[PDB]
Amino acid sequence: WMPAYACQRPTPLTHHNTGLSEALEILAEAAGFEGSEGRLLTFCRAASVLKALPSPVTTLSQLQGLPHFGEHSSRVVQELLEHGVCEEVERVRRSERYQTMKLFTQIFGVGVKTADRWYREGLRTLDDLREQPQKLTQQQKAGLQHHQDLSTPVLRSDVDALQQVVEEAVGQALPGATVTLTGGFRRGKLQGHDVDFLITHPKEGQEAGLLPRVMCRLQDQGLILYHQFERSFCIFRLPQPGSWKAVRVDLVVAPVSQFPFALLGWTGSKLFQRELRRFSRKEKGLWLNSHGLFDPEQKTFFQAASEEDIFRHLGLEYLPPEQRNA
DNA sequence: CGGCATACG
DNA sequence: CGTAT
DNA sequence: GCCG
Ligand SMILES: [Mn+2]
Ligand SMILES: [Mn+2]
Ligand SMILES: [Mn+2]
Ligand SMILES: [Mn+2]
Ligand SMILES: [Mn+2]
Ligand SMILES: [Mn+2]
Ligand SMILES: [Mn+2]
Ligand code: NA
Repeated sequence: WMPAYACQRPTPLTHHNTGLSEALEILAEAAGFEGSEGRLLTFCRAASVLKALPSPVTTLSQLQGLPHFGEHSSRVVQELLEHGVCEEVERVRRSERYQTMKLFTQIFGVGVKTADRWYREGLRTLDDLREQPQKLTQQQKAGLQHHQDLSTPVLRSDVDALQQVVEEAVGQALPGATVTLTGGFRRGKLQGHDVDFLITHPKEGQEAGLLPRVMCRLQDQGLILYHQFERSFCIFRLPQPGSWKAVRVDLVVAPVSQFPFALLGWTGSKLFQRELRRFSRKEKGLWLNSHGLFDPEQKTFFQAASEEDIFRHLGLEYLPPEQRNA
């Protein structure tokens, strides 16, 4: 009926159970804030199952037989179906712990562990953090300074402009190098939190050394508000009407031999890639990452020329990016 | 009961 | 520890 | 939290 792994089923960007999945993703997020990766995963997977359904869930019986729905996620849905709200979800929403961990972890440079420590120290607001900047990393100082712009959704119109400037710098750093839009925008999102790009070159090995050359050129054009190799987590200065705004941009380089694996990995979703790697290992005995796919019996790597190759080597029906919105 | 994706900066 | 999908 |  409904397969158990998210990589076994199309998941479109918009769907027929938005309210139910949003509620389960609250509980998933809260689990993460408490360090319960297992519960986070189950709530994420249950949410994604609903995203993959062809019509709205209207009755509790429609959950029977759906993978990843047990006592807890079913009770959440039952309450939403009966009352329009789930008391547990609402308790989380308005809890000081949830609101503060959400606020802190959304800072670039701050993870659950840092947020939790700050919470235990009594800190609650961004200005609480600004008062004692001696305890911040440079990365967190950047995330905090730019927090307001970074909280503003990036639009598809912003993306085309950014891509043009990235290509200009990439073309100077290495003629022939290519830039591919990845992440959520490649899955069809109309807005996002950041922009993800994958860079390669058709001649294996020519991409070596490329990212520092790209970064130096962007920085010389005055476009880099912050940066820290093959992955660069930047804050770009993006022109705006009569001004500009800070935007998070990720630049990644891969040799062309690895490009299909890095495209697949950086196109996501996060849950899709976790499920795909889990499927690969547990069902097929193969080890998948954004560099390659390894058979640990033969001790060999699978050559891929396309994402389609990778799906085929895993025995999965091909899913375009717009159906990977798990 | 063990497992829960797998990297890089 | 942070970051990424 | 759920699965196999
Ligand atoms: Mn429970
Ligand atoms: Mn009731
Ligand atoms: Mn992204
Ligand atoms: Mn990103
Ligand atoms: Mn590498
Ligand atoms: Mn256990
Ligand atoms: Mn993301
Ligand atoms: Na963060």
